[PDB]
Amino acid sequence: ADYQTIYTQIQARGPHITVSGEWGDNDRVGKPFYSYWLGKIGDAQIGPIYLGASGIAAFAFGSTAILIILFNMAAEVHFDPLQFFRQFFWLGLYPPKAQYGMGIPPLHDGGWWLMAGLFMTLSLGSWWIRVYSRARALGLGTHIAWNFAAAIFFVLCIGCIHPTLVGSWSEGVPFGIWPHIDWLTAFSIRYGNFYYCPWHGFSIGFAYGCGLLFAAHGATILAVARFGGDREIEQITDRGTAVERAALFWRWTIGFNATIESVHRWGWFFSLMVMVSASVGILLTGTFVDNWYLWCVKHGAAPDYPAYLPATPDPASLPGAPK
Amino acid sequence: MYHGALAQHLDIAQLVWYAQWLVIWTVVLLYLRREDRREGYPLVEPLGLVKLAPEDGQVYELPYPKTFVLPHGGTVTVPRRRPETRELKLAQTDGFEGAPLQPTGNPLVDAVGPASYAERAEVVDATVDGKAKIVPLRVATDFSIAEGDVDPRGLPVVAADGVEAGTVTDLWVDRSEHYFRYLELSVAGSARTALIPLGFCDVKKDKIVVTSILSEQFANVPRLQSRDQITLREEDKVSAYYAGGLLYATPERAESLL
Amino acid sequence: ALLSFERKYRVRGGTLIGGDLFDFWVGPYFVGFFGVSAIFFIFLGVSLIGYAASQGPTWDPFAISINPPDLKYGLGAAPLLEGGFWQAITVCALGAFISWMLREVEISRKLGIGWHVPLAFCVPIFMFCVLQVFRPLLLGSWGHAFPYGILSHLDWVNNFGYQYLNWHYNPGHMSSVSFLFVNAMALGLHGGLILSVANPGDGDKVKTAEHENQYFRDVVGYSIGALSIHRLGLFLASNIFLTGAFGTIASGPFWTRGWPEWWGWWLDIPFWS
Amino acid sequence: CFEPPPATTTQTGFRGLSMGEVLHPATVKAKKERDAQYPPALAAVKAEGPPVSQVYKNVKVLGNLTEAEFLRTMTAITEWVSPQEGCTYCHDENNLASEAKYPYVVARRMLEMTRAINTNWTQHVAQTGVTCYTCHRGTPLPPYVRYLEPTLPLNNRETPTHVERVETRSGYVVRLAKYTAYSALNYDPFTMFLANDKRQVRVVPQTALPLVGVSRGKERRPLSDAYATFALMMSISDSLGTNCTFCHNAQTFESWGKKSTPQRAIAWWGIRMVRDLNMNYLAPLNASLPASRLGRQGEAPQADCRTCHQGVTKPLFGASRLKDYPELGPIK
Ligand code: BCB
Ligand code: BCB
Ligand code: BCB
Ligand code: BCB
Ligand SMILES: C/C=C1/c2cc3[nH]c4c(c3C)C(=O)[C@H](C(=O)OC)c4c3nc(cc4[nH]c(cc(n2)[C@@H]1C)c(C(C)=O)c4C)[C@@H](C)[C@@H]3CCC(=O)OC/C=C(\C)CCC[C@H](C)CCC[C@H](C)CCCC(C)C
Ligand SMILES: C/C=C1/c2cc3[nH]c4c(c3C)C(=O)[C@H](C(=O)OC)c4c3nc(cc4[nH]c(cc(n2)[C@@H]1C)c(C(C)=O)c4C)[C@@H](C)[C@@H]3CCC(=O)OC/C=C(\C)CCC[C@H](C)CCC[C@H](C)CCCC(C)C
Ligand code: HEM
Ligand code: HEM
Ligand code: HEM
Ligand code: HEM
Ligand SMILES: CC(C)=CCC/C(C)=C/C=C/C(C)=C/C=C/C(C)=C/C=C\C=C(C)\C=C\C=C(/C)CC/C=C(\C)CCCC(C)C
Ligand SMILES: COC1=C(OC)C(=O)C(C/C=C(\C)CCC=C(C)C)=C(C)C1=O
Ligand SMILES: [Fe+2]
Repeated sequence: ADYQTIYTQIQARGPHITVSGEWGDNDRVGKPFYSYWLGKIGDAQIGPIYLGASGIAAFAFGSTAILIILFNMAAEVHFDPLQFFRQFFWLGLYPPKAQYGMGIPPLHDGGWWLMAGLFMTLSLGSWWIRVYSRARALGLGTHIAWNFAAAIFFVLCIGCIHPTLVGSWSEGVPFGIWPHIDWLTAFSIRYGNFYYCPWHGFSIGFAYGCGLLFAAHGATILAVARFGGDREIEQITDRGTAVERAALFWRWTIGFNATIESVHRWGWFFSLMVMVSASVGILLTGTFVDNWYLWCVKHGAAPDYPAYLPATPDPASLPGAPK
Repeated sequence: MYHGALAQHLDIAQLVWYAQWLVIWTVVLLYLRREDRREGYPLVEPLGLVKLAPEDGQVYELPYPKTFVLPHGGTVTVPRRRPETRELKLAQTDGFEGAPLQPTGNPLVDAVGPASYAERAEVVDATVDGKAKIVPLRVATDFSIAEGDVDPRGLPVVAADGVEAGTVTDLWVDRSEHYFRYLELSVAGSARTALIPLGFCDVKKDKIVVTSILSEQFANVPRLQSRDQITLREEDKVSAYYAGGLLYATPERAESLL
Repeated sequence: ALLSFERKYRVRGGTLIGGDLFDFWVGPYFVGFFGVSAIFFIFLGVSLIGYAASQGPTWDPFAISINPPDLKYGLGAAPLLEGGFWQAITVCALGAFISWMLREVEISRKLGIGWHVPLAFCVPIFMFCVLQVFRPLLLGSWGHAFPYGILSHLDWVNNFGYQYLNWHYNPGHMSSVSFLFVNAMALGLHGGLILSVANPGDGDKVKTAEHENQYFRDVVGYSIGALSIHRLGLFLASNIFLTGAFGTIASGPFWTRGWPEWWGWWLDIPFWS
Repeated sequence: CFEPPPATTTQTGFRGLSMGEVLHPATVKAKKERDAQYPPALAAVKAEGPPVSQVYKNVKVLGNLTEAEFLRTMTAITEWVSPQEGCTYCHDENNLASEAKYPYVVARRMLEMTRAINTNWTQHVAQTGVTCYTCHRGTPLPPYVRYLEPTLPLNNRETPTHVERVETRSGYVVRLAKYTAYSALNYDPFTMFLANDKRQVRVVPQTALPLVGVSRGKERRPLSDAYATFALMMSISDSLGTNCTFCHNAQTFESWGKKSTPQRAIAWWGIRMVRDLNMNYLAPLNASLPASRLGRQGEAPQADCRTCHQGVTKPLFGASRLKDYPELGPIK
């Protein structure tokens, strides 16, 4: 067996290295230290970490959102500390229960939620700049920043843009562990079953597809760690037996194959599209489609099944039904 | 009236579904599938007595060449014609195109099958600052074994056939990633060292156990040109040698397990 | 027909069973014994699917559905049209899945590489079994499994979920989802990093292993390293099902109430009730 | 925190849709046994003689009964509601026609309500009918009632912890969660839906595309209506000890016909029945009850799905005394 693919048998210790940025080198704060147990399944050195303006900004806005949320949650168990720790998951910070339209809601009915919502956004923006800048400082392409951008956009979509598109803040995602979860059902229910939204189908496809792809990629690279498959950059500029063998595994199995670079593109594409497909799905919901199941029905896509228990008329529609 | 309705029965989301599909196949076929062809193309085959055409499909499926400008100097352009020129000791076992090749000599040394290497650069891999990357700890003196792990220097290496085959002399570290990649051993009864990639080693407290090959076959492990340096292509020869053991170390190994 | 580097690898040997009999390629495909079996079940399974689909009322692809038997048929054999087809197609699926798996082992053996891919492929097969075989066994009828249809299998997922009131509070599901989301994020991160180092833009030099490490150390204070992100990726991926398997198995054989209520074990500690 | 095999399962939809009930057999056995405490019918008496309208002084509702019949009913009424208390819970010990004690006049209104359900709400209660036992279960205060606030424990025969006490503001989210099957849904479906007929339970659109003029801005129902409807359904499910697929094919919650079971139509009538009981019988009783009965807003305790069903899809597993005590309806 190759135990190296399971864990690092003999860890190497050596001097801390620093690749110099086009700026910010003096913002790397902290002394590297080394975990021996971490060393067994990853690199042993934790820290240093770059500080920097964008990052500090992100930290500051993010922490303000958290204070707004935690403070409203704390109010909900009436500032009882033990009931706070007990009911945490159930605690939430909500949007307009009431229809204010796009009216700025009172602090008590969604005011605080738009606040936290706003600061969280600035937090995501600041962080994005950090993620984009660090690449440029280090002389790298910006592929990560752009994959991140799609993810943030998706949040914006369920957070702001959809609620704005239909004209109601009431539709936004609450903050809280069970609350943001309950929203998923409320939103699905209101819009006629998200299983029947084509773009939810695409998203899941790409999501499952990432599981498929990272299992197959990760496993492919462990399978050729013996030949230095893990050194992907140099297998790109100078193809070696690692990626030849990896490529042939996949050719002999499925009939076609990637290269060691292009598979990271398929990977990147599939990740990106989870969020991109999701965003379209949301932009279409409310704006142009009210009932996704009914929409499918309209277009002929829906399965239908026999009654098993007898078919039940709507009592409401009975002649001489109450209301 | 409805938000979204375009016409007779056409609505927005319905058009977007078609657009979505289109975008996905464009990117997949016209882009991703061509990026998949920067290595190993054009496909090779036998040939014909008379043939004087570019073969359109071989132009169509390829991407435009891209050029990497390499960190310490040079360029690589892909796709390019990397032909396999070097001769192979294999014989076709049947007449039909799909049939496997058989080695005609010793596949371990002839480097065929599992024992093949890529025609990698005869260049020493380099750290970011320009030094040699994979070097023995005799050379990488600022590196050490983490406290708690076995120091394998001194231990015997025990081949698949149970026989002690040498003594670990050194570990080669990757000073770009801080990670051991080979053991160096004094081959028993030869006046030589062998490297062996750490994935082929079972590191015990009292012995390193190497299952790929029998004690005899360490003899013909690929040789390095320098002693404190290893090229990208040498790494491939050394590694491939033991990978070849897994199929070829003994006669049984190429045949069905069950 | 051959990649430019391919001929030197196409050697005999590596088979699990069969030996030289099926040791050969059709086109790019390695065949082998299990290539032979894989194709037999695919053919079987697909023929069944067509015959079944023809007996039913639709040839619209989204609408076609081949469903398991009623609960009353228990774990017995059901009339072909009342879930008999479904039972057949399921044996065919398993045969194909597992043959696909073993065929990968023979290709791995021949290439002298780790068996990791066939191994990793066992996880999705395992989850197929939990849903279609194990859980229906524990509950006592084949009727609990999911139907074979593009859209109809979503209606089963839907109803199964709401059988337990809110499936989102299922702790096995929570773990599963988390792994789904982390994995998608990591694959984006990993693809992006490699592309960014190999493709910096303009005429910049391709960067290095030490840049990969530096970038994440800056961004998040840690870099797991090149071999180890592939290990992590396989782990996060596999734990999508390995943890999910539990939440699925538990619903019915081991918990019959809504999933929210399960959390009572926390909420209802008497110290704070 | 888990329940061992086997599970009892039923099918409520076409095969392969995963619709049906999922019962733990011990829990079902436990409710079975509790509902088994339903006292048997008192042996029938013969209608000898004069309607008690002649015979007695202050009989309004049951005046058509002969004496033995009437007292038969009074004995039953006593074993259902106030067994531990005997006749005098409602009667002046020395004057049977005395309305002195409130249980009297409440019992009088309850005899009217009980005849109402059995005569006018046959769409729901059918030929099973209800009796005083259905709600009361042998105690004057029925075990499962609803105020205009959430309260705990749901069975009021259990005595609260501090936090459960409605006065404890930090126990609210729990009071509410435990009313909606442990969800965090920040709504009380009782006061929203069941106390009256002000709100509309249906929230899902019945057109594929958004109708122009109901789909933007303040024209729109807020999304919070979807959480309320969901909460009402968590509540109903737990009230009946069942799951959604007892009533819906989750493919389309909003459709009927093949997409709904018979039990959903019945439940529709139950919603209607419950609102009626609440608006026209139970809520008025705040006029007639001690302050000790009334909630923090001065409301009388009222009925939801639980009050009768108490965690069973049919109350007392379908037991009836309707043939045995026709006084109680259906009133021809
Ligand atoms: C417990 C939950 C489950 C679930 C939940 C689920 C949801 C909620 C959704 C899907 C979706 C999809 N599912 Mg289902 N699913 C599918 C297949 C499918 C696809 C129709 C589609 C896209 C999936 C994807 O791209 O993954 C990644 C894999 C990739 C990218 C590689 C390509 C695979 C290829 C697209 C598969 C196509 C299969 C064809 C139907 C062929 C069928 C056999 C033919 C040859 C006879 C299979 C084959 C199986 C089996 C055998 O286990 C399965 C099991 C399950 N799905 C579970 C029961 N699935 C999505 C959909 O759009 O539904 C229609 C979606 O919304
Ligand atoms: C009953 C309800 C249902 C539902 C409702 C639902 C909704 C309402 C939505 C989805 C959506 C999606 N669903 Mg569906 N769903 C899914 C899977 C999925 C995803 C593929 C996709 C969401 C994309 C995502 O990754 O978000 C997770 C990723 C996120 C949230 C991005 C985060 C990025 C961000 C930058 C990170 C920031 C972190 C910071 C630390 C911030 C912290 C700051 C502090 C201050 C707070 C599966 C696989 C199934 C199955 C198997 O049943 C299913 C069933 C159902 N879903 C039910 C039918 N689903 C979405 C969609 O695709 O719409 C079409 C959508 O909106
Ligand atoms: C449309 C669908 C939605 C959805 C659906 C959803 C479901 C259905 C479920 C969750 C779940 C969860 N969600 Mg929700 N979600 C959450 C957050 C959460 C968590 C409470 C939990 C698990 C998170 C996770 O594993 O992600 C992945 C985690 C990541 C990517 C971790 C990042 C790792 C990292 C790179 C390591 C960093 C290194 C260190 C900093 C190093 C330190 C050393 C230094 C300092 C020197 C956030 C913060 C947000 C947004 C966008 O702000 C969000 C949006 C949404 N969720 C959408 C509304 N969510 C699960 C749950 O538990 O529900 C209760 C669950 O079941
Ligand atoms: C209303 C009901 C809901 C529901 C009900 C549900 C159920 C009932 C189950 C899940 C499960 C799962 N859900 Mg939930 N879910 C999920 C995500 C997920 C997955 C992580 C997880 C595993 C899926 C699976 O089993 O695939 C299975 C996929 C398989 C078996 C694929 C097999 C592939 C096979 C090996 C090969 C197939 C080959 C093809 C035929 C080949 C075709 C050849 C062609 C291409 C050439 C999210 C992220 C969300 C959101 C955002 O809300 C969500 C919402 C919901 N889930 C709803 C609340 N979910 C499962 C779980 O584990 O939860 C505990 C589960 O059982
Ligand atoms: C399909 C692809 C996807 C995708 C992609 C990508 N995702 C990325 C990137 C890409 C490519 C990045 O490059 C970026 C990153 O950097 O990675 C290293 C990132 C990220 N994805 C995160 C979370 C995540 N991704 C999710 C989903 C998807 N991602 C989808 C699936 C989910 C889901 C699943 O729920 C989650 C939860 C974060 C880890 C990270 C942002 C951090 C942030 O935005 O900073 C925001 C900053 C703050 C909140 C600062 C405040 C924090 C402190 C501790 C608060 C302390 C307060 C206290 C009260 C007081 C303290 C006082 C003090 C003095 C002591
Ligand atoms: C946690 C890790 C995961 C993971 C991992 C890995 N995944 C792998 C590998 C690894 C590592 C491979 O090595 C192997 C491969 O070769 O990759 C290219 C593979 C593969 N993953 C496929 C599909 C896929 N992976 C999914 C999920 C995950 N993968 C999870 C996420 C999903 C989901 C989520 O729905 C799908 C649909 C195939 C493309 C491929 C098998 C080909 C096959 O088996 O050929 C043999 C079979 C056929 C060509 C057809 C057989 C038809 C039968 C007889 C009749 C059909 C019946 C069927 C039940 C009907 C369904 C109808 C209805 C539901 C619609
Ligand atoms: C216990 C077995 C019991 C007896 C005995 C009893 C008797 C009784 C009689 C004879 C009357 C008629 C007296 C008159 O002239 O008005 C009567 C009327 C009513 N009762 Fe009674 N009663 C017994 C028990 C109970 C209990 C436990 C209650 C309260 C729940 C109750 C109530 C009433 C009511 C109301 C009436 C009038 C009924 C009407 O038709 O208007 N009784 N009782
Ligand atoms: C059946 C004919 C019947 C009788 C009799 C009866 C009596 C009754 C009394 C005596 C009270 C007052 C109790 C008190 O001490 O305050 C009372 C109160 C309530 N009831 Fe009742 N009841 C009869 C029937 C029914 C039925 C069928 C239901 C449920 C649909 C029901 C419910 C209630 C509720 C709620 C109250 C209010 C709270 C309270 O005062 O305890 N009863 N009932
Ligand atoms: C189980 C937790 C559950 C869910 C989810 C659910 C949802 C639901 C929705 C979305 C509606 C709205 C339909 C529309 O907008 O047209 C709805 C309506 C009704 N339900 Fe339901 N339902 C769940 C569970 C149950 C159960 C267990 C039953 C039957 C006892 C039931 C019944 C009904 C009825 C009746 C309605 C209509 C309400 C009215 O017309 O006033 N549901 N449900
Ligand atoms: C509260 C709005 C409520 C719901 C919901 C509800 C539902 C319901 C169903 C689904 C049935 C049918 C079950 C079946 O298997 O067919 C059913 C039956 C009866 N109900 Fe009910 N019910 C609700 C409320 C109430 C209330 C408040 C009472 C008691 C006054 C009550 C009573 C009954 C009775 C009796 C039946 C049984 C009829 C039978 O055929 O046995 N319900 N309910
Ligand atoms: C103000 C006006 C007029 C215009 C601007 C509109 C605007 C831009 C609004 C934005 C709204 C947005 C972005 C809303 C989005 C909300 C979403 C998607 C929220 C979803 C999930 C939230 C969840 C799960 C989290 C809730 C909070 C908690 C769990 C507590 C947080 C606790 C911590 C993070 C602990 C940190 C501890 C540390 C040591 C790691
Ligand atoms: C060769 O490629 C890669 C590495 O080698 C240098 C990494 O070190 C990392 C960074 C790994 C981190 C920050 C681990 C934390 C956890 C998660 C889930 C992202 C990534 C993404 C990568 O792709
Ligand atoms: Fe990689």
